[PDB]
Amino acid sequence: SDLIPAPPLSKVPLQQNFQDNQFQGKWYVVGLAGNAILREDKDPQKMYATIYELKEDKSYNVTSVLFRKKKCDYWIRTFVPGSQPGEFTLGNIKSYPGLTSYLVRVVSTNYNQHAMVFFKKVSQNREYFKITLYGRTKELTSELKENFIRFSKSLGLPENHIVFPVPIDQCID
Ligand SMILES: O=C(NCCN(CCNC(=O)c1cccc(O)c1O)CCNC(=O)c1cccc(=O)n1O)c1cccc(O)c1O
Ligand SMILES: [Cl-]
Ligand SMILES: [Fe+3]
Ligand code: NA
Ligand code: NA
Repeated sequence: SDLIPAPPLSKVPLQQNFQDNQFQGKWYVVGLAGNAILREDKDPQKMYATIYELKEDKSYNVTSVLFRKKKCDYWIRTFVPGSQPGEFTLGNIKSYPGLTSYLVRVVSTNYNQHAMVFFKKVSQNREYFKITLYGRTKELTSELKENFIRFSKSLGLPENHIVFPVPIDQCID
């Protein structure tokens, strides 16, 4: 396993004043980048969606829905608030074999249109990270998408580690 290193959190911006309620709801993953993410033009990534529903006690209840093998699989987990508004950590961490650490950080969002969230995961002792271009709709402006490509590069990811999942209608509507 050769892997680009996770950047210093120092160079991963936080969205200052973070409104945890205005971020609730469905988000379409219009952009996906990471040191373990790789463009594959034979079988391009199908677009998927993540639903953030706020508990209860303010931890998010994060359900991801994605269309795989002619069905909808539901990846479900909890984000517990961390250091500061916009930062979270994975809840019930012991459920996941090999998993030592998981860190969520909301880089930027205007809540009703778009969002960039940074994730950093240490699993089986290897250190992964990814960035997510969240769209409230399935398509986004070139401005936002290129701005995301720039940020993804600012953290050492080359263009072939940056994908834009192709929109689908299965499971995600
Ligand atoms: O279940 C999923 N498949 C993960 C397959 N995978 C790709 C590489 N990951 C990555 O590149 C990656 C990098 C940073 C953060 C992530 O969540 C990542 O999946 C690695 C599998 N990951 C796990 O075992 C895992 C166990 C427990 C929580 C968790 O989130 N993950 O992923 C999955 C689906 C939708 C969104 C996710 O975020 C997922 O994780
Ligand atoms: Cl993924
Ligand atoms: Fe994950
Ligand atoms: Na390590
Ligand atoms: Na749904």
